[PDB]
Amino acid sequence: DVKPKSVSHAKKWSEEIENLYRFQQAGYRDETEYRQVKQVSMVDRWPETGYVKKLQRRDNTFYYYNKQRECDDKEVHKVKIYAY
Amino acid sequence: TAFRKFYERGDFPIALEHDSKGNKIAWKVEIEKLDYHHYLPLFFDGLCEMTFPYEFFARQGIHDMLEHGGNKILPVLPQLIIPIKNALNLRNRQVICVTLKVLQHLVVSAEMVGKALVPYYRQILPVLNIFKNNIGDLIQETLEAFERYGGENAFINIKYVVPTYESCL
Repeated sequence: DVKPKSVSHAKKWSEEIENLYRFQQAGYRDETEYRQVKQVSMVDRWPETGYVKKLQRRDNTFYYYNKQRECDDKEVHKVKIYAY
Repeated sequence: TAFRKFYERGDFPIALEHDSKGNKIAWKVEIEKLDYHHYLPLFFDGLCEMTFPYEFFARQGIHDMLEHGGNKILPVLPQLIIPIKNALNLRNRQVICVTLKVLQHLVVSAEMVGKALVPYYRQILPVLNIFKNNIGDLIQETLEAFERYGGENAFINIKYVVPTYESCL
């Protein structure tokens, strides 16, 4: 029941925005909700880039994410940024 | 010893060098840029460390990250409860004192951390009964910090787990 206070939308891409994109693609606000919802030891990330590699969705299917950036410039504005 | 593996790993974000001029630690990376979801729990996993090189970089590491974490600390609080519990459950007096000072720092490091800690009192507070009376007064001082920054539900939840607790302020 640690929940964010407020939500804004991204305006330029970032490493943070990329990982937020990948969490929200799989249906989680961020790693805080994803670890709340799922029993998580580690979040599997790419070695060189740190980006999220795979996520188990709410229906227990999995999303896989590319080593390189996936959030194109058109999508940046749709990523939600949550403050705690 | 997940910290011992973290230590001297590649991702370890502190430079392993000692400058004569003090006991500051040199960060290879800026604290602001670290993913606290990954780093802060690893540093808290060092609360169990007592051997010389490790314990220093664990404690000073926790100190700086809490002092400069800001709004990065609250979203990570759930991931710290197991490391806090494990350190305290060693029933080592020195690990418990270091952890208590850290818990004091935790609940003042950022807004709402103290309140968000209340649901976990029953997971971390029990050991302190053994040592409830210098560790006794540090437990008392820590519990007052918890209650002071814990919101309206803090005392009742401190008392459920610490029946002998009492505090005016």
